Amino acid sequence: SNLIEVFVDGQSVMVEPGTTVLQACEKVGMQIPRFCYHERLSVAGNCRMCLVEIEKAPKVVAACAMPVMKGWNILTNSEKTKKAREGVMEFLLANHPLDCPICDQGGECDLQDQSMMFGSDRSRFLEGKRAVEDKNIGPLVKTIMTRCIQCTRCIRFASEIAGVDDLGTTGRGNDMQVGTYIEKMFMSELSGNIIDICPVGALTSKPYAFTARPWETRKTESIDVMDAVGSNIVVSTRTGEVMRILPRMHEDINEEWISDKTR
Amino acid sequence: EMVRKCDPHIGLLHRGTEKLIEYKTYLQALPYFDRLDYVSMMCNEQAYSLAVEKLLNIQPPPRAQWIRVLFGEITRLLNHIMAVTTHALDIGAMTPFFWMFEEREKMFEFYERVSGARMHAAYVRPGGVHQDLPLGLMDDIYEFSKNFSLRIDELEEMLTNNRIWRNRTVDIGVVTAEDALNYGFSGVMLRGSGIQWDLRKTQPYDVYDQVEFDVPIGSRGDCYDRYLCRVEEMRQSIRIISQCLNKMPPGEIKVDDAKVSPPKRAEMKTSMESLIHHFKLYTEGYQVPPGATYTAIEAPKGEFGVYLVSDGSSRPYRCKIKAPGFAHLAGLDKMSKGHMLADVVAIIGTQDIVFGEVDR
Amino acid sequence: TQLITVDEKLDITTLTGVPEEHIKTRKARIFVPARNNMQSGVNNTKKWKMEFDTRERWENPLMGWASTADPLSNLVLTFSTKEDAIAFAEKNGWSYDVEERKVPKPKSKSYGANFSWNKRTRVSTK
Amino acid sequence: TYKYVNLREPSMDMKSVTDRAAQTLLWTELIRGLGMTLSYLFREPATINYPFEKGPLSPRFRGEHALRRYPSGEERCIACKLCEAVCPAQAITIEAEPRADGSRRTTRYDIDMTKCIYCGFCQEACPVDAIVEGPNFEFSTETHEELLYNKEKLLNNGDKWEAEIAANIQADYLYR
Amino acid sequence: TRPTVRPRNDVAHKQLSAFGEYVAEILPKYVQQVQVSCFSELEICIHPDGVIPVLTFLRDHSNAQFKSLADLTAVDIPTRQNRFEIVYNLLSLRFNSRIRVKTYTDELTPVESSVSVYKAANWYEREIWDMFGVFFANHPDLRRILTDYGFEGHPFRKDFPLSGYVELRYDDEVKRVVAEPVELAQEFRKFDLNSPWEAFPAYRQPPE
Amino acid sequence: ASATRLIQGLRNWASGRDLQAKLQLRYQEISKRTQPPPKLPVGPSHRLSNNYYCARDGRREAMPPSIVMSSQSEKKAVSPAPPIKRWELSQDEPYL
Amino acid sequence: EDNKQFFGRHRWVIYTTEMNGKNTFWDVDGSMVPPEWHRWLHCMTDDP
Amino acid sequence: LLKKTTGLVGLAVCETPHERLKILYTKILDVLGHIPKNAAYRKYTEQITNEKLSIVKAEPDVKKLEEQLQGGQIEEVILQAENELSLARKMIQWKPWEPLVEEPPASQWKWPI
Amino acid sequence: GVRTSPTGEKVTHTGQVYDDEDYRRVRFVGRQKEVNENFAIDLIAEQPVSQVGSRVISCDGGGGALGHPRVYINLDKETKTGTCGYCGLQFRQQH
Amino acid sequence: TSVKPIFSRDMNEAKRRVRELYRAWYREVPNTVHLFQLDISVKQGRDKVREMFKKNAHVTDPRVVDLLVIKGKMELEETINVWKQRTHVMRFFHETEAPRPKDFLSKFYVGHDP
Ligand code: SF4
Ligand code: SF4
Ligand code: SF4
Ligand code: SF4
Ligand code: FES
Ligand SMILES: [K+]
Ligand SMILES: [Zn+2]
Repeated sequence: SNLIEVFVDGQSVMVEPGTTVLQACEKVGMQIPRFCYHERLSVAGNCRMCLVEIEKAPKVVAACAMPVMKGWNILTNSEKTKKAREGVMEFLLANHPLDCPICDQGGECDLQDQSMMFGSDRSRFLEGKRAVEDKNIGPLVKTIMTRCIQCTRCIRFASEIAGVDDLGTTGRGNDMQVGTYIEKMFMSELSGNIIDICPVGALTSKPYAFTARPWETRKTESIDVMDAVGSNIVVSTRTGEVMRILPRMHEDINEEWISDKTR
Repeated sequence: EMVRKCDPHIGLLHRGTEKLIEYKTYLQALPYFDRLDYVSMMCNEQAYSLAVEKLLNIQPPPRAQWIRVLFGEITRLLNHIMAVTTHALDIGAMTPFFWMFEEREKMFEFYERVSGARMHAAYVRPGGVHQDLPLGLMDDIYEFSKNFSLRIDELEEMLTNNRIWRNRTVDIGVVTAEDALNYGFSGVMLRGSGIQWDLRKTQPYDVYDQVEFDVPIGSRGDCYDRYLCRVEEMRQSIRIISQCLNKMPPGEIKVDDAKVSPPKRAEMKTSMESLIHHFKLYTEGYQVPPGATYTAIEAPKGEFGVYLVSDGSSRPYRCKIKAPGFAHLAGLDKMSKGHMLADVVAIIGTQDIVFGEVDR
Repeated sequence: TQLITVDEKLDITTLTGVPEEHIKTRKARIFVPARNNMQSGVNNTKKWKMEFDTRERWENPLMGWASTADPLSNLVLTFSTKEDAIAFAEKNGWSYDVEERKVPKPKSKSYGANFSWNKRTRVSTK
Repeated sequence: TYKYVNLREPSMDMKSVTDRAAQTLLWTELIRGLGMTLSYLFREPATINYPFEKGPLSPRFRGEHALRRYPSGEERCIACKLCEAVCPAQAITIEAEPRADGSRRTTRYDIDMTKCIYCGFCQEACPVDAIVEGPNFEFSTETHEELLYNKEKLLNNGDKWEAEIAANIQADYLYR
Repeated sequence: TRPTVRPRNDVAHKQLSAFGEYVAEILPKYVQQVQVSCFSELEICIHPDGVIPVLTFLRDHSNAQFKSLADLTAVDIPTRQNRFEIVYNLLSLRFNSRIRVKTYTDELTPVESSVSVYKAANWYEREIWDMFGVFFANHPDLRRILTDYGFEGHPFRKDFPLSGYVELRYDDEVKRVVAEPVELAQEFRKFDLNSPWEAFPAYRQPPE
Repeated sequence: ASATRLIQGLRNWASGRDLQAKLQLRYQEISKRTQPPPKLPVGPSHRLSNNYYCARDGRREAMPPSIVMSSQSEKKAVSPAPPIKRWELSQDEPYL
Repeated sequence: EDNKQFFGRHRWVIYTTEMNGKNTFWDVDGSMVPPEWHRWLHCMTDDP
Repeated sequence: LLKKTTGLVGLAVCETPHERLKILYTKILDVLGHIPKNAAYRKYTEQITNEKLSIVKAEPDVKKLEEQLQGGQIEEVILQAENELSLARKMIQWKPWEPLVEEPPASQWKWPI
Repeated sequence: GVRTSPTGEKVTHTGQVYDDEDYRRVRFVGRQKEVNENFAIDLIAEQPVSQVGSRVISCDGGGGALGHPRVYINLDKETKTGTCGYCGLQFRQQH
Repeated sequence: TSVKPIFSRDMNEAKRRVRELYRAWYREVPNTVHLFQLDISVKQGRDKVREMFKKNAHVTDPRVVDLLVIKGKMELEETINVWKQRTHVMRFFHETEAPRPKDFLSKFYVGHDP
């Protein structure tokens, strides 16, 4: 075979050429923190959360984008990997709004959870945060853009899976806004799935909005009947009442998406 | 008149506490410990807190440790007032009950000033204590301690040299040292037998290696030397309270790890990291690294221990609670042989038995 | 000798104290739980779980609370492998069904594929 | 570092033996105990005149629950369900929806006061000081379901006790 | 790592490691594992045929003298075929030390009672009968200690539900407290709290 | 405190103690019920520099237990610790 | 007030004989105290 | 000097502690000679028992013998000698120097699961 | 801002009122249905819109640490005010 | 498949122990009816004993029936020594419990349970 040997924390693993650092760490059972990487979207590399130390190399690499070279020792838990994660989590939480009680992502937030797991416990940002104009992209997806961390899973999903090309980033620098630039209504057949992949509560479900909260929901694994695809879903209920419908991953059917009628 | 066999049937207050701990988080399971030895609330809080802090590999700040030792000895005064005065009340001496429950009312006022509840404070937490001392509390603890020795002296006037009290205690419930060690006795039940053992001295916790006190040791293994050991432990608790009021350090009262102890409400409303940590510590809770500890304190009834098993989640996988009264009431059958029926209530009094911790 | 040979199927259903209604009319589901698609973390997809079929929840006439009569409605069990869950359900007389573990298949990722000379996989923006 | 309670040998000279015999025959310690009981007879008792005199409480006191408001009449509760997540006895039942002005508000805020352990984890989990555990402890009922508070009862407890609750929070918020 | 981190006790770790080697080589017939935790607690994981010989050793040997039985504990772990983990916490007052002796059983294999070694165990393993269903051979009076008298089921087993299967009420027809199947007016609300992110990389298990 | 000196003298004679020096009822010696507002200090981790969480992470320094022995010469017999030092009798009040 | 009385006797209320339509001449009640006097009477503050 | 009490309830004072300890230590060694030589219990118990017996034979005093045997009172040193004797008599019957009777199952001591 | 159903029952600020044929009105027979007559939706509408001269405003609810967490509201829309998600106060850029 | 026994090496010793436990319960039923002053007959109590013994009559494992005999001896000791009250004896007679629907059609009429 053409498998190259790399090392994750000293453990040998045989990987295909072209495999990234993140996938090599996944093959030894370690999940690198990420915000913009998504395994069904194109590699962006613009949140810098996956920065990891390769040893004998004085610069961290973006594990979601960097291919492994033969003989690398990926240090997923070293001192400068943790310092990189804390610095990037500090910059993500600098201008992020204190909305966790009134945000629907609370409890099932990637930003909350891997701030608890990989960032620090306190703030140094002594300034005033930014605030972003909200957008009206339709009756399904509520949009609160102050919570946006600009990971561009919006744009990659709408471009590559939904095939729409109507989301994007306007502006430049810290005023860079994810949006449509116009009053445009993002109504695709797969338009609600951006609620899934948005790691923050910038894009939430407008019908699910404010009604429940993820830890109190019971997760019943079930099947879509809205068409003959047979999409695997999670009906999340709460005290004998159906709260919402999430997808299940099935690699051969619905990869991890569902349609808007299903959702 | 003699007692041949004593079979204590228990479980009348079995509540399934430590199964209810398995479906709750660590902060959520803390107020079950107020309700086990329900005269020794903050001590059981301390034993659970030390167990969780040992499994979390963190330590409380020094002022939190001095507050825990101060309120542990206030709590020890509470429990030995309860012990001695109900042990005298069941025998017939009903008057120092009322004389000492006013002092016990004032120590419940201390609990309520520091936490908001008179008994179940939920005040000693994993990471420190919940809230700092309000201003003027240490002055009133000093005003209590300055007068409490006279209360012990008039209790000891009413009971110690009383020949009716000595007839009901001196040759009653004699426990040898080897049988006390084999029956799992702890605390005063060992110390009346002459065993020199005290977990505040031998296996010390928060700042008990920095306070100076004495351990009262019995000679005859009976109800009367255990009475004298509890009276002298009230004396030494007053001594430790004086040393805690003089050596109270400045500083913070929670550990300054905001992934374990919740942040301040002023910075929860200002900082993003603090709001996230407040959110996750009050909804999920902190994850405890996997492992099993047996953390024991010298509670006022004896060795109070928690065998806490964590699986890496925010909820205890297992929390076994060792109470002193469980092994004490198991040894009741040996301690009551060769005695009378009216001696059985005195032996149930000299074993300080609260059935909340006995039954869980 | 001090060891006996019991060639029978392991069955503890007479010893568990579970009433018959909650042994023979229950369907245990043995499954690895799906990843919550609100999140990219996978640490909840590492163990096998056993749950039961959800029974009736109705409205409390006084408060509108969720009244139940199912004792097993919260019983979720954790198992290291699939065979431990199967053996625990067979030992307890529970009729079970097993869903196999769905792993994500290994994707082919390339950052340079975002900028191909002649393939459709160019990103229109980045 | 230890001391011996009760390891005294009594003196066997005729003076001490006659002292112990005068104690045995003349009941000297029994008169000592009667003297101490007589000494409390002439003390002022510690008895307060309830209900006209009240036990001293602190501003931290954890009594009856109340949902609070802002100084505009808007209720502080923004339906985040942190109080029912932290609630050790699961006494808090919350249902929410966006109301007519789109605000995140509850449609159900129930507290079973007979499950409640009065530990105040809800008022310290609350990010906006909405639920508090106020100063009322005299709210005994004649019926069990009178201790099953809904959102209307809790908002009325807030409107009832707010003048006192705000001052207690004003006293204790710098310790929190 | 000074103020907020627990100080590590290396001396006790080395001493308990030396004594764990000591016990493992004096008793190789029953000792399966020996481990010392990071907070310096020694665990001797033994075979269940050596409950009496190991506990008699630690109680009576002149280098051990673990004269006190602090606590006796079972743990239900249903993923193991020997699901019950019997835990003996022991205290040596002479050497001021604590040891943990751990063994295992399933629902049907009896564990030998340790009342001949420690009389303190007389109620503890009795409770392990009541709460877990572990039978203890040659116990003097083995019966239930905490549950109600007609109680079916061993409650601290993890397949036992939180509320039970029955609930009591007074019935005025029969003039008697009766037991009925449990119906909750409010169901216990199960919270799925566990984060999907790895918290402790030092405890990462090797994947399949 | 309002007892007449005749009753106060009878009371001190009957108890045998000067009871007025140590009264069990509280008077103006106690703290005010209204206190000035505190300014509580912050802990050691309230710093703007050299305050990385990885350098003070207590939960992530906990390790799995070191397996000393597993079943997969003239060395000294050891004990779990040194023998306990004999306790010393109190210089304060030994009752001896 | 009477600050010569001991702590607990030093503040008290003489209840009204009629509150909210109910005769309270004999039926006095601890919950009759309004909240602004409930801090003072329960000694949560020095200030009426 | 004839110590009046041991301080422990039910542990009676020994009139001749040196001779009782010599009898108990030689009896422990006589019982311990019936254990195989490679057994670690025999090697370790012979080592500590010969150390204690040489300390007893080297010191005529009772107080100094207590402070250098370092096991508390001399009567509980006698009690520990009786406990070691009873233990070694049981260790002959148990034969715990044998190999391990049974390996555990493969994930029996794996925590967490 | 309480109204009344044709059954004579006060509609709560949620909007809850029992139907006429609902038996659960019998719990209020001889007793009362406790409603709160200070509707927060009617009281937050009574507040004046704060005219500020900035583009991003911060709200904490007033009182400093006695309010809600401090959020930042953008005021770029001149069509609509910027409402605080916690306290419901609303803000308008004065230009 | 070599397991450690509890009391019985095989099923015949186990049936001996089941039989002696049934003899002890059969002797105990009139005393239990008398001193707990029950409202049942001695024949009805012996019917309940026979019903509870026949409930477990399908077990083929010696260790499981050893634990069943042990638990029956424990219940018998709780009955002879008067540790149970009247209520614990009468819990075998599910009297205040209404009879459940048994066929398909009445279970269809009342709800959703199979
Ligand atoms: S997106 Fe996440 S971190 Fe941001 S406010 Fe919502 S829950 Fe909090
Ligand atoms: S709205 Fe969400 S998915 Fe879109 S770029 Fe922002 S953070 Fe990413
Ligand atoms: S005080 Fe405690 S038990 Fe009561 S509602 Fe609040 S969190 Fe729940
Ligand atoms: S009372 Fe507070 S914690 Fe509870 S849901 Fe409302 S805002 Fe959240
Ligand atoms: S995940 Fe690699 S940079 Fe965003
Ligand atoms: K989202
Ligand atoms: Zn606001």
